[PDB]
Amino acid sequence: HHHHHRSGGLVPRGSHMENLYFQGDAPTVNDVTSDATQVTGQAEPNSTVKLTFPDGTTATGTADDQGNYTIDIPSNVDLNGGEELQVTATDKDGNTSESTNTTII
Repeated sequence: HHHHHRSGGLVPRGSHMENLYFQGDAPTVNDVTSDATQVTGQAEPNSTVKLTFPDGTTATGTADDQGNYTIDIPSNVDLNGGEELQVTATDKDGNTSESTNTTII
C-alpha cells in the first residue's frame, strides 16, 4: 500500500558563556597626608577594599553602603615622605579594581 516515515530526536550539547572580570576604574583616594590618622576616599560600594600601606602593613576593610571607604591608619605604620599608598577595592564576586598606588607623602 505505502511506506512508513518516522522522525528523529537527539540530545542538546552542553556549552558555557565567558566574560571579562572587572571593567570600570580604580578606587579614588583622598589626600591622607601623614598626620591624617585615617585613610578615606571613594571605592566600589560594599566591596572589600584592602588598604595596602607601601610599608607592607595591609589593613583589610570594606567600603560603605555609599561608594566610599574609611579605614583608619593602625599604630605601627607611618605615612612618611616617600610612601606610595596602594588601595584595592574588591567586588563581592572577587573582581578587584586597579591598584591606586599614589605618593600622598
